[PDB]
Amino acid sequence: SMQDPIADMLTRIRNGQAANKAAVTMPSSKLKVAIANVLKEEGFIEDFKVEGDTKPELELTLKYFQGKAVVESIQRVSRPGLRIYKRKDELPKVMAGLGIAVVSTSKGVMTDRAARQAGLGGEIICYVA
Amino acid sequence: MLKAGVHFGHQTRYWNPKMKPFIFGARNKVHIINLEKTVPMFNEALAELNKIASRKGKILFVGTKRAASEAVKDAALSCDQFFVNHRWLGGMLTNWKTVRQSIKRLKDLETQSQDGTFDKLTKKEALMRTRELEKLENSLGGIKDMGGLPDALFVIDADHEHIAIKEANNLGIPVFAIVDTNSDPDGVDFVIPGNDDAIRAVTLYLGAVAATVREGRS
Amino acid sequence: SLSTEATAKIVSEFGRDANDTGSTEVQVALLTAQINHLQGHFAEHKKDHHSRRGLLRMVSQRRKLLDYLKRKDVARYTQLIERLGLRR
Amino acid sequence: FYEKPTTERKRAKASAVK
RNA sequence: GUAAAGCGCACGCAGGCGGUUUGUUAAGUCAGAUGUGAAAUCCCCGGGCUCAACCUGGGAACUGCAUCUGAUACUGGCAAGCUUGAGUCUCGUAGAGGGGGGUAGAAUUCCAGGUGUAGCGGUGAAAUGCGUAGAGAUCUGGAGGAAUACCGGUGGCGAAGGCGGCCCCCUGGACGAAGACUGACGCUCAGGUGCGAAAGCGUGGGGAGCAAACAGGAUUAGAUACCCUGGUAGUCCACGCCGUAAACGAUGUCGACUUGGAGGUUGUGCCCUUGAGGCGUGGCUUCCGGAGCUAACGCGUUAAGUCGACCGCCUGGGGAGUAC
Ligand SMILES: [Mg+2]
Ligand SMILES: [Mg+2]
Ligand SMILES: [Mg+2]
Ligand SMILES: [Mg+2]
Ligand SMILES: [Mg+2]
Ligand SMILES: [Mg+2]
Ligand SMILES: [Mg+2]
Ligand SMILES: [Mg+2]
Ligand SMILES: [Mg+2]
Ligand SMILES: [Mg+2]
Ligand SMILES: [Mg+2]
Ligand SMILES: [Mg+2]
Ligand SMILES: [Mg+2]
Ligand SMILES: [Mg+2]
Ligand SMILES: [Mg+2]
Ligand SMILES: [Mg+2]
Ligand SMILES: [Mg+2]
Ligand SMILES: [Mg+2]
Ligand SMILES: [Mg+2]
Ligand SMILES: [Mg+2]
Ligand SMILES: [Mg+2]
Ligand SMILES: [Mg+2]
Ligand SMILES: [Mg+2]
Ligand SMILES: [Mg+2]
Ligand SMILES: [Mg+2]
Ligand SMILES: [Mg+2]
Ligand SMILES: [Mg+2]
Ligand SMILES: [Mg+2]
Ligand SMILES: [Mg+2]
Ligand SMILES: [Mg+2]
Ligand SMILES: [Mg+2]
Ligand SMILES: [Mg+2]
Ligand SMILES: [Mg+2]
Repeated sequence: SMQDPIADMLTRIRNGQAANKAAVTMPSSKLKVAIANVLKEEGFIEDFKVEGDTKPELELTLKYFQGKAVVESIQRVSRPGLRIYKRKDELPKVMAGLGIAVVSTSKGVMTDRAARQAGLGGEIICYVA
Repeated sequence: MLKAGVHFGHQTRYWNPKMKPFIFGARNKVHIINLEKTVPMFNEALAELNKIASRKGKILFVGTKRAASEAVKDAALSCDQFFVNHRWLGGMLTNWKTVRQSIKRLKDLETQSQDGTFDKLTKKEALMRTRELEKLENSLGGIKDMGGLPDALFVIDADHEHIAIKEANNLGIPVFAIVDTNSDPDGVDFVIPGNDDAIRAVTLYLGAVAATVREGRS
Repeated sequence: SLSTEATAKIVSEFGRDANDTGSTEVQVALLTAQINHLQGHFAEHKKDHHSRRGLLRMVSQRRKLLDYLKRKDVARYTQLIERLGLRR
Repeated sequence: FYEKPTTERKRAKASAVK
């Protein structure tokens, strides 16, 4: 949190999912909003909304198809003190393509499939499955 | 004042955190269950029970409570189904082979009593044996009719009779239990936010389910 | 601890306006005044380790504030130090 | 020692009160 | 945490990492192109030795480096910002927090006086010891040193080690209500610096009680060993050194997220505080226990659960935390 907001939001999502919480809230930021949009686009979450202007807050609605959680696992990849960058020809694959790996390329934040299609490398934010 | 609107509730102070949304809040120092949001799920359970009774399923009743023993025995005899008036024997479902052997032994003893036990050999020893076996005959009043293998259960409590719920879950038998406000709702797949006290309320519930199952065969 | 009157005088003399207690210059002035006041007490006693720990804490805080002020504005830092006679 | 008996007595703090 | 492994604790330089908006910088990063990366060898498709080994043609590869052209979401640099992190100001609260100086009561020992007279002390039983030059007992004065019964509590404070009579002077930290202010000023820290139980050492004082060493008694054929009577350092003070503990919660520091109950201890807001009470909201702290974790024990919102930053440490037992 004080040093890794991305890891903090990922941890919040994991804890909320394990605790069977309808939704979670966290401080909002541009990178956090982009990550939330990417997750929603892939169906990992229901919806995200930002409330407030001076101190914006990001609220994410978790999804449960059945009693088990839809987000089986979420793991940070690139963290402060150890940055991970991959070329377009060696992008990581999650669960033999069944998972989603968040990649930040020069065109923004997108799934690994989009980066491979666009042939652009970048920073691996995290693995989601 | 509907059927579920008569009882006041239960779970005075200590509560199970699992069923948080099923409690309206704390009123008059005692928590109140979501009485308004109780009739849909119960109706769904009744519909499921009717579906089960469509095939004439072997749905059982648990009467471990002395106060409710007759309250559930009347419904059991009205529906001519199986019931457990006395303490639920551990392993009745999982160890059903032992129960089958016991009921077979009881049937053999009952059949042979009229011929051999009465006066063929002795009477004093036979009288003592009959007196000893009368309690066994009283036990397993309904479950001894057929081979068992129940397709559902209607236990009146969860925390008190968690053994039955655990056995059903192990055997994958759905349970239409009226979970108490302070019990564990994880075991029961058809949790009903009802009440355990107010003998009149539970009597009305068992009467209603008996009426529904009676006409559930179409 | 520093008296209320002393704190008010320090704020008035260093703060850019009323209720300017949060300015870095005011904080540095209060810390250095407290350090100067406690120097005599420590010399008199010389065995108050717990109070010496508190003195060290305030000295470290003042050094950090001075470094931040120097990084943010050289003119403000160089004027404050000569006014307070610090950084020998 | 004059201190061990005190510690032994204080050990019984958790006997049956808490 | 208990198998090897969290420095005794804290502060802090270098270093590592760092909240949120924009602006452009294109260093890291990414995309393309160019030059180079010897041949042989490895790999793919073929060919020639009757097959194979072996030889051989063309590729691929050589994961690298340098230069140029572009993208800039992310990280970094530069310039402005923002207040949530971190701090300052105002009021009040509890506290064996620390340093210095006073003073009070009980008790032990010693000195002296009165009354009184043969024992007292000790042990499992004794003896050494004290006593007729009068003990012990009791009383009445005085001297001295050390420690603070009751309160006292799984109570409180302190970073740790530790801190208990009462009062005064100096002084540190923490917490709560409501505001105002500064605007990332932050976190962690190898070396470095400081603190650090008891024992011990150097100098000079003090010395009631206790007590290593030592003496004697008893026991034994004789011993040693517990036991008894004494008793020197030590224990206390001022300064300086020592820097070691099962210095333990065998759990490094900081931040975020995650079902619940029963207390204790300090705040504070509201309802008739009528009061003790009810309704809430903070800080610290004790016990049970859910998910989760764990080899199990067990931990469990004060995690040993889910993560992030940094530091320290460990990889068989003995040798050995020993030798140099
Ligand atoms: Mg104070
Ligand atoms: Mg060990
Ligand atoms: Mg430690
Ligand atoms: Mg530190
Ligand atoms: Mg540093
Ligand atoms: Mg930096
Ligand atoms: Mg940043
Ligand atoms: Mg570049
Ligand atoms: Mg390139
Ligand atoms: Mg080559
Ligand atoms: Mg930038
Ligand atoms: Mg004090
Ligand atoms: Mg104080
Ligand atoms: Mg002194
Ligand atoms: Mg005296
Ligand atoms: Mg404390
Ligand atoms: Mg401002
Ligand atoms: Mg060090
Ligand atoms: Mg000492
Ligand atoms: Mg010596
Ligand atoms: Mg000495
Ligand atoms: Mg001496
Ligand atoms: Mg001897
Ligand atoms: Mg002795
Ligand atoms: Mg002695
Ligand atoms: Mg050590
Ligand atoms: Mg200790
Ligand atoms: Mg240790
Ligand atoms: Mg053990
Ligand atoms: Mg526990
Ligand atoms: Mg462990
Ligand atoms: Mg070894
Ligand atoms: Mg050595």
